[PDB]
Amino acid sequence: VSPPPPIADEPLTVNTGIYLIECYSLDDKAETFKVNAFLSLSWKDRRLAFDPVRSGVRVKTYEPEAIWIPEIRFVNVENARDADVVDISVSPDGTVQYLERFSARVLSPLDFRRYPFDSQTLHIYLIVRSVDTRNIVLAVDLEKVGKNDDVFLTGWDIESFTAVVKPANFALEDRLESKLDYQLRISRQYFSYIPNIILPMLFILFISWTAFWSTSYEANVTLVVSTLIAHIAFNILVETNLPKTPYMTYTGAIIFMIYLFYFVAVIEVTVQHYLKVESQPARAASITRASRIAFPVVFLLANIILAFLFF
Amino acid sequence: VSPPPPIADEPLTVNTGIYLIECYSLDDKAETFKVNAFLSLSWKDRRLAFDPVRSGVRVKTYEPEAIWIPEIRFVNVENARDADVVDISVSPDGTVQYLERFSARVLSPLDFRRYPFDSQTLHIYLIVRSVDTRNIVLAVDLEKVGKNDDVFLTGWDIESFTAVVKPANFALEDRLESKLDYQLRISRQYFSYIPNIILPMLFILFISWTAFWSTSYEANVTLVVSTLIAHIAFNILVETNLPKTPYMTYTGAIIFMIYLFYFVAVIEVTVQHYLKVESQPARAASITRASRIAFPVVFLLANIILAFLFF
Amino acid sequence: VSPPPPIADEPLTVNTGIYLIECYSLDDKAETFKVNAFLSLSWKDRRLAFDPVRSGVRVKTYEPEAIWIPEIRFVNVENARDADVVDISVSPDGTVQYLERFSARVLSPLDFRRYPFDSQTLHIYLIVRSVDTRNIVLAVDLEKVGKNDDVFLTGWDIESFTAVVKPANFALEDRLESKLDYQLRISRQYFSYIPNIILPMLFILFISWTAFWSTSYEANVTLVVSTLIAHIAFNILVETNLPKTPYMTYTGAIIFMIYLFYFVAVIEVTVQHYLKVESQPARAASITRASRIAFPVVFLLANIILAFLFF
Amino acid sequence: VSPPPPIADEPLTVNTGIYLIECYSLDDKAETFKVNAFLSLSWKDRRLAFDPVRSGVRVKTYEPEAIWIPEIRFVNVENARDADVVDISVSPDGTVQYLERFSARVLSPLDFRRYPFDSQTLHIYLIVRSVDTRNIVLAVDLEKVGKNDDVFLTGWDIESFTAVVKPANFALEDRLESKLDYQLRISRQYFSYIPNIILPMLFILFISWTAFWSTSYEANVTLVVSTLIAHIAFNILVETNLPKTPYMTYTGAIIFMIYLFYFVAVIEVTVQHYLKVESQPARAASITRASRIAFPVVFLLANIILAFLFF
Amino acid sequence: VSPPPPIADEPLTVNTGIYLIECYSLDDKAETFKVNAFLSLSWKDRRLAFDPVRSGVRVKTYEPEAIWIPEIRFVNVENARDADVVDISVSPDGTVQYLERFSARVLSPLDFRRYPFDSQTLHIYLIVRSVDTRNIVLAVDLEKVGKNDDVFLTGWDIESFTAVVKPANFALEDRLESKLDYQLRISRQYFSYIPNIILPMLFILFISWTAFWSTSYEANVTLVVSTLIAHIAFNILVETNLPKTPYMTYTGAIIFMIYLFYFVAVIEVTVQHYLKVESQPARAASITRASRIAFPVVFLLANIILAFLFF
Ligand SMILES: FC(F)O[C@@H](F)C(F)(F)F
Ligand SMILES: FC(F)O[C@@H](F)C(F)(F)F
Ligand SMILES: FC(F)O[C@@H](F)C(F)(F)F
Ligand SMILES: FC(F)O[C@@H](F)C(F)(F)F
Ligand SMILES: FC(F)O[C@@H](F)C(F)(F)F
Repeated sequence: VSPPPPIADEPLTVNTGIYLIECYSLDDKAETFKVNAFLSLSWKDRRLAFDPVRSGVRVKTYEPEAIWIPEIRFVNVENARDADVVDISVSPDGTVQYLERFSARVLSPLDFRRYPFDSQTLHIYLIVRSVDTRNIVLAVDLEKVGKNDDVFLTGWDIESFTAVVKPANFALEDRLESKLDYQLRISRQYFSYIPNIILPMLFILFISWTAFWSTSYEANVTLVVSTLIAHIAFNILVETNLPKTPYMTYTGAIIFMIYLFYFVAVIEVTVQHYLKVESQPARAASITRASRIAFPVVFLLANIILAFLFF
Repeated sequence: VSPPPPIADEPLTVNTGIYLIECYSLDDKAETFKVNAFLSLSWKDRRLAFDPVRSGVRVKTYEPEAIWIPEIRFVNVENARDADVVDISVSPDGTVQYLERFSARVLSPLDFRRYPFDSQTLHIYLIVRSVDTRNIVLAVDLEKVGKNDDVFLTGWDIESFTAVVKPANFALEDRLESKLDYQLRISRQYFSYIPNIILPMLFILFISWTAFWSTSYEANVTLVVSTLIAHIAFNILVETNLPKTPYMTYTGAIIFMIYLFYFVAVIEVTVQHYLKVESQPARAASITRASRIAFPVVFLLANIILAFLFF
Repeated sequence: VSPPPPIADEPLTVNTGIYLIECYSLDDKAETFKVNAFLSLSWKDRRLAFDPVRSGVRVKTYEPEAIWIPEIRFVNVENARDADVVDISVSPDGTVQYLERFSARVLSPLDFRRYPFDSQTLHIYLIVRSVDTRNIVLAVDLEKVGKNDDVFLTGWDIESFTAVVKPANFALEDRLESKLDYQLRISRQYFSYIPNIILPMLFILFISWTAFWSTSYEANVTLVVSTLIAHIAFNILVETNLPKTPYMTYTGAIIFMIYLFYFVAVIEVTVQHYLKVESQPARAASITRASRIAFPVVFLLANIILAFLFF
Repeated sequence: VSPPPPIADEPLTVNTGIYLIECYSLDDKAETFKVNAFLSLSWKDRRLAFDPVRSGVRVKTYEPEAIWIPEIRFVNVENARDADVVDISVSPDGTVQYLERFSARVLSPLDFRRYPFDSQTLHIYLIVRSVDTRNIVLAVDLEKVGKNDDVFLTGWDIESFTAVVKPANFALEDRLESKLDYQLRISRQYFSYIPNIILPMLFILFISWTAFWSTSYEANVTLVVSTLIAHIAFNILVETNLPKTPYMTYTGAIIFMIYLFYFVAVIEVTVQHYLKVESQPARAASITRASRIAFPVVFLLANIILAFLFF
Repeated sequence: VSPPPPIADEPLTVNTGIYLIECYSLDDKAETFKVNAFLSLSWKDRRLAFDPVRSGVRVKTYEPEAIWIPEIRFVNVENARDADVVDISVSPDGTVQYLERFSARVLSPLDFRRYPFDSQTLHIYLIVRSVDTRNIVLAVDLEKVGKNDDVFLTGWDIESFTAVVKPANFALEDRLESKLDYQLRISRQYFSYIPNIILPMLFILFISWTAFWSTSYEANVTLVVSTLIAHIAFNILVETNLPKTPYMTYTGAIIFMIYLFYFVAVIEVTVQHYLKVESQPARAASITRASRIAFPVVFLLANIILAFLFF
């Protein structure tokens, strides 16, 4: 067992195909996903040619160890894939048709900029390193790239599973490597973030704003501080489900902006009380009256500015 | 070792049967469960037939490697099942009776719409891909589908373990695939949600409503805000034990609706105080008196509307 | 290698023995425990008998693959046990003495009714399936059932490790199955629950009762609500360390009952203030005075009733 | 391959040695640690003895399967160790020098009594079970017991890695067993507990004591209750990182004692207010004045008593 | 298969090189990281040399088992690396060129002193133990040390992957051990700590300082205590994501220092009220006025002192 030799001096083409069966565990924090799929491989090995007449059988079946099989590996995996050889069929000409079912944890970075309204392009990079006797090249057999209809990935929508037909051939450690890019396009199902995080966060903020219709400092201090604590809780909850990004996320921006609102409202509440004690409730009253409009207006404007910057 | 050949040109029938031994780890968030069961396979291989009289042995036992065994795989699994071959028995007519005990982590989506009063149909999909020499078809031997009496799945009730007799036969990557659907029907034991989540959540809400029998703004602000924080806690606790759904759940709806109640009660408490400071306690008094009835009534009506929509 | 044939037509007795080495990870939520023990198997295989004299050896040693060894499996395990064959000894009469050291994750349900003052009976079910040529039966060699003195199971006391001598024989998928029940009797070390959960929970409740010696509504609302939140925290902490039971637990009952106390105390606090505002502090004063005795009395009575029902 | 036979009727001495390479994951809750070390085994097998002059070679090499190797196992492990045979060298007299590198998860109970100022003695128990032909005995080759300089165990100090030279020889299931005790002495790096848990816990308690310099019941109720909630948080945080002990820990004692302080302070704060409302501020004033001294004094005395009992 | 013998009496040089493919899971608490890379080994084995003319091939391919391959191990790993042999090529002069792709969990301590503004040097220690026939020594083939462009480590910046050319040779259990140090230089992406932890922590502290512009003790007690609770939350959140260090961290210092600020502010708040009740608001007023400047000034100075000490 060693590579099939060239007729002329051409490189060996291994036709590939990935057919998704299962998609699960898209971990945001880890930027990983688990995949269970069929990996199909085809190449001509003339050494394996046979006469169906002389051997009875139209197609021969081989055990992995019996024949030369190309060393196909995934680039962006945690550990080497768990594979089970489903079948190895050889036609009389020596054309090998290899099928395996595999499972792997794929490392694919995510762009959290538009979270939870983001979409992603997951990658599965197939690779072959060239042997000494001959160069091995990868190719996509589009007939063998797909996914089953039941492929669901919890809390995401699957747009497309396609392969970039042209491999990336390059040198690595004094040998040629032929790499293919399989692309899984998905979009996050943002629905649940609305009643679980967005609306509750807004409600608590709006409740803080009731202090603009109160002259009671002690009640205001309670209203603003208490809701700020509930906001910290939401911030912590949100940040625990996301990885630490070197960029500002849409969600991150909003969450942060809201802190400034609580801070300014505390200042207002402090100012209003200070003036009242200092026997000038007229100034205080006009500040409070302005705030009642300013706060919602500035909040609504700021959000428009943000959504614009982010989308 | 290669498939047994057809007498005429009929497909090979593999008689299947799953007998559950253990059911555990139904993870709601992951939408997975662990299973430990017997997998029974039975097909005819004439090449294995023998004389009952001349052999003197009623049945013959083989080692997996000695004979051709169909490649049965599960569709909705995380990784390929962990199997141990228990026994392989061949009768004189060449009927093969294979038995293995396996363990696997099954991927089966759940409908959270009626949580925690929901019922589910877990699936275990058995599959076989046809070979070049012949088409392999799956069949259910109802005599070999079951579960042991002790099979308990913590916090769930096991209604039935049945198999859809008619396999789904279809082409996949230029070969035939025979797929069977094993169904585990279960219903959630909702009992514990009542004293742990439902009642405490109602209690805290009812406690907020005591502010309708108080003229103290500062005490009211404390009553409503404090309980709202306890509600956020329950919401977080509930949402951490559930996956992110693209649909509204019964629980989710209730939890959300309750936020509106806390918000409106804050408005009322603000309104009542505002009118008191503005020297008109008569208007305030009639608003508070109305609220005392409105709040429970609207709450009770809203819940009826919801339960109707959901059940 | 195939089963030893019967002298008459008797079944094959496999003498068993489990000797515990390690006991760890009793997971309450999962209702599992890990075990590391010796498994001893002994049966007669005449085909291996020898003359001690012409051999010049009292005992013969074998490698697993060399001889027929019964397929013993555990019923209530997550995955098939991890075993290492320690030693296989053959006496002149063909008596085989097999020893292996194994590790396994055992599924054994727990009765949470008396938690944290509960005791449990963990099970380890040994099984063997009968073959075509003969019926394989299990037996307990009491000389080979035990545990080492150092076997400790964190936060539990080990009472006894015994085996039910008479195996449960039954047909499962047209073959007789012989099952043995090994029983590990344990009792929970309740000590720590007293200073960590019980007493703190009582302290916070008693602190709520100080509102019966206060006329300040605003301070009372703070006392009762604040402690109720600390109670919710204890409830959450307790419920996270336990599985969801379809029955009421002793702890569960107490925890729940206490909610009613906080609810009623809120009502009292509301009533007392309402009467004070309504210019009738005499009625309020006698209600508060009654509560001061009622609350502790009813609490103490309720607990007596509960402990009775549960123990 | 079978044991080397005795010259006289002496037992087989297997000289052992453990050389630590890595120490990690000391889990307090689990009472486990992970270890990566060299395991060295040496014994005389005369059958292997050769001539140094004629053979030309002064040392002869073997593959595990080629020769008899004693079955050494660890007692206090979760699962059987992961080992890689490094080398097997045989000297002219038949002395075998076996070396393997292994990794294992060790089960070793901890004494939480002095936490976080505790020290521990971790154990690694080596064992050998005697065979039918001969008795196997373990011995410590002190030249082969050690640890590398870089062996660090996060948040612990490594004092010593020594072996108790005299093995524990005893009967187990009608055979002899020889057991060695390897001891890893460590002491907890308590530093971080001071600014993260100790001081914050004291600060919140001292803040509660400011109510002894306040006549405002409503402010006092807030001071004492709020800090008690922060104490419950610290208690929960501390108890989640420790296993459930049947004994009282130093930390446990302090944490609990502090609850009594919050309870008594609540009583004081209630008493002071009650007397004030009852128009006798002189009695109240002298109670508060006494408390100002009593509380710190009793706290300081109680801690001295505790530290004494525990250290 | 045994080591290539020395021409003179020189040690065997094994030329190494690690080429990183994947970098993930830098766990701060565990002080571990996962790595997926190519391991390249090259040594001369003259017993394998050949004439390119007679053989008619300029290279020779071998299966691992066919030839002698040095036992290279990693020092700082949890368990032995998961490796797949990619290729083994022999040149005419008997120069062996080995390549494997491996995955491992590396134990590399981190210096938390400057967190979250820290940089780290991760280590990968390659080792070889010399055999009886000869001494093995490791060397770096700089042409074969690298990383691919896509190598990203979430929340960290990869500065350099270099190897210390000169191995650390030493005696370990009477044999020579040659050790190489591969160094991965990284710097933490501190960005996210600013809007998620730093700023919110400052905001809550600044909000506490509004009590210096209030005469309301009850409102002040609420402001300072409530924010102190939010600070405890941040402290807990921060400490859960870090290991327990025997040294003070920059973050740790700040977090702790801030507690003193809350404590002193409580004292001030208590003093101011005490003076007011004692009918001397003039002294109280000047203390409060001083605090308004003192607090921010001392805070700003203290931070300057700290940043200096730490950077
Ligand atoms: F700010 C919101 F739009 O985004 C967040 F708050 C999140 F994550 F969705 F909860
Ligand atoms: F019924 C709703 F309130 O949902 C809650 F009860 C739940 F989910 F069960 F905890
Ligand atoms: F109810 C009592 F038994 O105590 C419980 F609440 C406990 F111990 F926390 F589980
Ligand atoms: F009480 C002291 F021993 O410290 C404890 F509170 C601790 F370390 F925080 F757990
Ligand atoms: F405050 C600085 F010390 O850094 C802190 F904010 C941190 F690490 F982010 F928690």
